[PDB]
Amino acid sequence: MGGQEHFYMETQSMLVVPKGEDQEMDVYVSTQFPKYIQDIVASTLKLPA
Amino acid sequence: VEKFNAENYWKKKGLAMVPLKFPVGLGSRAAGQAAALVHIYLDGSVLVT
Repeated sequence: MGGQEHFYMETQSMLVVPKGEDQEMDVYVSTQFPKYIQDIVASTLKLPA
Repeated sequence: VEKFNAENYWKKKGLAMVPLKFPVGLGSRAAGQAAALVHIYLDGSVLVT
């Protein structure tokens, strides 16, 4: 049995905004799981969540 | 000061002292309601508001 592709109509769109104070990082992302996004951005930036 | 006030006709000094009893309160009971909200994330780190 062969696989499949999702073909969700909306593509992967996101925006990341630094704040300029306290290394605050807004991440407006059209994902299903914001916890992973926050975790991976924190680990990449070397920041507490 | 009293040695100064009698040795200068145009140049005077002075002294004063005042007490302070300041009450702290509001109008009614519903004027002191105060809320807050605290989050803790998976890594030890806290967001308050």
